Amino acid sequence: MDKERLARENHSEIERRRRNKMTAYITELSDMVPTCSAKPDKLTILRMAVSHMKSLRPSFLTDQELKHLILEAADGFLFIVSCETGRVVYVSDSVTPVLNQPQSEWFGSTLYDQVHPDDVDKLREQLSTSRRSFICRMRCEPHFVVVHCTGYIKAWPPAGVSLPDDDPEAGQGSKFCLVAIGRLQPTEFISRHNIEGIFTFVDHRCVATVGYQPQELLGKNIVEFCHPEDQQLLRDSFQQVVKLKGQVLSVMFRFRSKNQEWLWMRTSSFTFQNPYSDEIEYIICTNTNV
Amino acid sequence: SNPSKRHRDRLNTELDRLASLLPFPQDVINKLDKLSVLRLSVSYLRAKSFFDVSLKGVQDNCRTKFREGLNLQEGEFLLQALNGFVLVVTTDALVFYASSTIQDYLGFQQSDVIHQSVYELIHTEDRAEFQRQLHMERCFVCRLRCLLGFLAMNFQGRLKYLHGQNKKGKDGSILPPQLALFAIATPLQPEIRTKNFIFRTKHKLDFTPTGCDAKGKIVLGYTEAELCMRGTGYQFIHAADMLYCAEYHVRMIKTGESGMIVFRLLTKDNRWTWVQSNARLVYKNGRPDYIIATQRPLTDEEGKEHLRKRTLKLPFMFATGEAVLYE
DNA sequence: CATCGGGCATCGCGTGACAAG
DNA sequence: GCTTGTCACGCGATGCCCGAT
Ligand SMILES: O=C1Nc2ccccc2/C1=C1/Nc2ccccc2C1=O
Repeated sequence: MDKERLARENHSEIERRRRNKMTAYITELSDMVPTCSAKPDKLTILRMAVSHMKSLRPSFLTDQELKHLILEAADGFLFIVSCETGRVVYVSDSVTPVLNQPQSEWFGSTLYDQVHPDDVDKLREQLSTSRRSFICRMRCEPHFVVVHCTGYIKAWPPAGVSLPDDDPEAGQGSKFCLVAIGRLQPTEFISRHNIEGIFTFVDHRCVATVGYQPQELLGKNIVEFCHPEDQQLLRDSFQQVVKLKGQVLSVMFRFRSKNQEWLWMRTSSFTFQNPYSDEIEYIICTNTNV
Repeated sequence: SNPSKRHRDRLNTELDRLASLLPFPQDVINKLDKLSVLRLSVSYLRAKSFFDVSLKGVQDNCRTKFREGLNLQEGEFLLQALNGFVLVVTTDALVFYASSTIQDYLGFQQSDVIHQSVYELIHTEDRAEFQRQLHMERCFVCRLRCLLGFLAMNFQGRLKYLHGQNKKGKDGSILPPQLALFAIATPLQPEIRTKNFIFRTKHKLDFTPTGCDAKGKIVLGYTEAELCMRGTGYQFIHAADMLYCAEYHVRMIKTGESGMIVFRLLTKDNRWTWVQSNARLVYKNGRPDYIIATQRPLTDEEGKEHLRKRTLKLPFMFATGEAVLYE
């Protein structure tokens, strides 16, 4: 087939599909405007679409429509806090369907007062001095919920927003702010503990062994996961392995799995000695499903 | 003139009227074509029709003018805090909407993406998965065309009825709405000029760090004071490299030089970073005094290569995990 | 209550000029 | 200097409207 004839046929097909797309979009316009659906030609449909758009009417959506789309897609609530003091500069109404807290409990407050104390220091490392993403525990006896926060550091005050003289923000003088969204959310594994039993290193295999992620174990004491009957046995094992450096001590206990289910675990522990001072750096445990 | 010319001119005048009403800047409108004009008009009408059904403020006892101004941009604030972009896709795999920040992440103008086939922006090997999530919660990963190659992106969203789309039947009757994916798409996460970083650290004889230079503070993330209050260096070493490092520490004690070893250190971000280090004993009066380790960061790939080519087969050699460090 | 030819309007087809990449 | 695409235009086949049968 000569190339000129094939080119002409391709061009004719392109123009045909182009006209097809145009007529299909005109049909969609007829379906989208009031009294067209309730038959008109292309010109009448176009004029009625022009009138409808004129009545409806820069961004494609409004701020409220964009917020609606984002929240309908992935929940969350917006909060803008100061980097210096953590002062809550802004919090959206979405904090009520997320934390069961009114906007009053967050306004005039600080983010450190709204998170669990065990997170405060961590929070500081996320506020001092672009993108940010962390996980904390927010308030709601008191109750806490794990909240995943992701956002950014914006130079304050924001452009376009007017700051009146008699406004509570006029005297603050914050230079940067965190603008973020908060949302609600037969094998073995090795581990490293201190002399007290705190998980300082967790193998990734723990997920397949006890159902926990390594971050869920790190920092916690292993005895917290132990059955109260087996707790003194596990504690005496951790105490005796320190006195017998080099010797391997095995112990069976009941580990509380991710589903709050008891699993029989065999933990074999020994100590790591410094090649110079011969001091105990940590305790290496191999925890095996039974 | 002639009838064809006059009819085409009437059609083009109506098309220009439609183009002048599109909610886009004038520079975007002027570079549009007739097909794109009609497409974006249909898209705007469908979006307004959906929000006419789905949609409709700071608390009344907390109203200040500045907080009202922030409320009037809450949506853009959420969009900028997304670290990604919004994507609403219908059951017909048509992009019902994409937020502007898509241009920031893939290089596509939102005016060229809206009301187009979403598969045009996806890797073929991933397309079969995407429609699998198209047909309530959703959390998956797909690779999308990036004009800034491709980019792997995590999608988190839901399937919700896209109301007000006026899908008409064969009978001319209205059809019920179809499900649509409302999703937020973000990038993924796991060294630069610091490949040429050669930094030194001073240690006690038990490898307790007591000094660190500037490039060391930049690589490991600890201040010089923070690096010393966390015990010996074995608290920093990956559990897969502890016995390897201990053997080479014995070698250094028995020779004064450890040689080049490749092992993982824990940063202040609680991340693991590979280093090629060489610890040397410095003597005072013929008795050892302190260790001087001069090192170089490595990419994870060549670090894994060195670990694969380890001369000594030792326990926990191929173990992976996370760690913490306290004072 | 129709039916019937006028002349202009609608509309789909193919091709050519022209340009962005 | 090739490719894909946009826009206009010529051109008939029907569409609509409507006096005139
Ligand atoms: O080269 C290091 N840089 C560091 C920075 C912080 C903490 C430790 C180290 C290093 C060690 N090189 C070693 C070689 C053999 C045995 C132990 C060790 C170490 O602890």
